[PDB]
Amino acid sequence: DLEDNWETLNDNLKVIEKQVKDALTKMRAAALDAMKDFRHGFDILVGQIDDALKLANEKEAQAAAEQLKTTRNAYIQKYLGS
Amino acid sequence: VQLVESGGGLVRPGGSLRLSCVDSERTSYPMGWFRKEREFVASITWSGIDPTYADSVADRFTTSRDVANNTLYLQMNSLKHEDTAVYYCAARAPVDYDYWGQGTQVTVS
Amino acid sequence: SPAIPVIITAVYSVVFVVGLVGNSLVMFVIIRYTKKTATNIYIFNLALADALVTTTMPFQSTVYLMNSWPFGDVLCKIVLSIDYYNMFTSIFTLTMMSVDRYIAVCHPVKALDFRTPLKAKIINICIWLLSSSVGISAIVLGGTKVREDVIECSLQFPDDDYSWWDLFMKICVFIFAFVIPVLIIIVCYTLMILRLKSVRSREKDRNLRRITRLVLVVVAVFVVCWTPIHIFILVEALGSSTAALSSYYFCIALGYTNSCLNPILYAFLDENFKRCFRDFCFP
Ligand SMILES: CN(C(=O)/C=C/c1ccoc1)[C@@H]1CC[C@@]2(O)[C@H]3Cc4ccc(O)c5c4[C@@]2(CCN3CC2CC2)[C@H]1O5
Repeated sequence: DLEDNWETLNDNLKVIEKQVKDALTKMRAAALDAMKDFRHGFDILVGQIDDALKLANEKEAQAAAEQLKTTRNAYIQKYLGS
Repeated sequence: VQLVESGGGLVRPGGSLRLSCVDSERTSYPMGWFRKEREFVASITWSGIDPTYADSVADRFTTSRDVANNTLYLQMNSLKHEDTAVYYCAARAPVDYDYWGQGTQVTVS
Repeated sequence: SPAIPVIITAVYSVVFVVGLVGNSLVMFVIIRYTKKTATNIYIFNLALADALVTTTMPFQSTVYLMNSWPFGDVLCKIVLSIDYYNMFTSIFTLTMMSVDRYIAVCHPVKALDFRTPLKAKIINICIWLLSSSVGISAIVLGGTKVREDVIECSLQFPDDDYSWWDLFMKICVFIFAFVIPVLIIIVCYTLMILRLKSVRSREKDRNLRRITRLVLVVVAVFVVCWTPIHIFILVEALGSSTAALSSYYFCIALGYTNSCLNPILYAFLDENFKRCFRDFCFP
């Protein structure tokens, strides 16, 4: 899936930047398609993605999305080693 | 001023003899030796590390300079009639060799 | 960012040629132009020797990027023979120039025999035979062991019965290849220049500063070239990733540098050579 599955996150982030559950469900499911920092760097994001799912069920999920991109950037910097 | 060329003298063919020009008056530092026209045998640096050998017979002679005693040596080994000539040390300016010793003639036959 | 593999293989690439070109060029200048003076025998053999160490740079560079040894056992034995053997030959020939210049200043009439070509050549044959012992050991003792997934080439040692013979031979090499050579050369120079100051115009003061200048460079070269690797590879034998394996290969190159920097120091700074080489290449 290469960077295309990655593009699912960052594209759906921009959509989330604008029921946002559809993007998050398409985002959290895309995460499952992703050396210790790498496997951890995806588990953290799923949890923060999971954190945002609850905030959608009840707008205020934008804060978690902001804390979610910086996490995505954290595994970008780790991926920069290759 | 005056350089006292030691050594010299006759010898048999295939033999050896060490020549030692010195300036104990420490006026000049003998740094090179000179031997048809004037011949130029090897010389050495002031502090005596690197010598500039003589190409003619570099398989027969070695030179060394005692820096502390202000003395230059050279001992020819297994020389032939070709090496027979007058030999004089050449000094250097204290601070184009400027002072030239009287010289001695090694005579082999 | 695979820059780190790129920077290092560059260093191995820059260092490879400067050593290979110089040592080849220095040898081929000596063999043709100035066929000999004692210093000529030393520079040539040092060049010839520390040319062959730079031959071992591809094989050592391969394993860095590749993180394995695709050349097999027999090619690991000879490379281990070549690299060990002509490390010692270059360090010993580099050290034997050290006592040669010392002997001239301090024992000047003893230089009358030491500086003869035969004496140099005699000293310059023995020195390879001494290194040959290390060459012979690295052949038999050299082999390839699988790390786990990754084949590795090194000096193969029995690891049974609390055997630390790897740490011993790394102790043994470190003192034979670095310490007593450093102490010889650090002594012969530091003692040669004391006679110089003892000689008692400003030809002393100018030349003292000039030879002190020249002296410090070689020991500065030799120290910084081999001190960081020798420290590193001993610690890897008592204890202790990705970035560390790069720092280690950086330090390997530094040792390789001494063999590439040597012709510049011991030929291009020698006027009895620099005068000759100039003509061949500045006609
Ligand atoms: C752990 N180690 C190895 O495992 C051997 C690996 C090789 C070599 C060719 O292919 C694989 C070491 C790596 C570094 C090095 O090579 C390095 C200096 C040195 C000093 C003391 C040692 O005790 C020792 C080494 C070796 C051989 C000699 N060099 C000298 C060239 C100029 C820089 C080798 O041993």
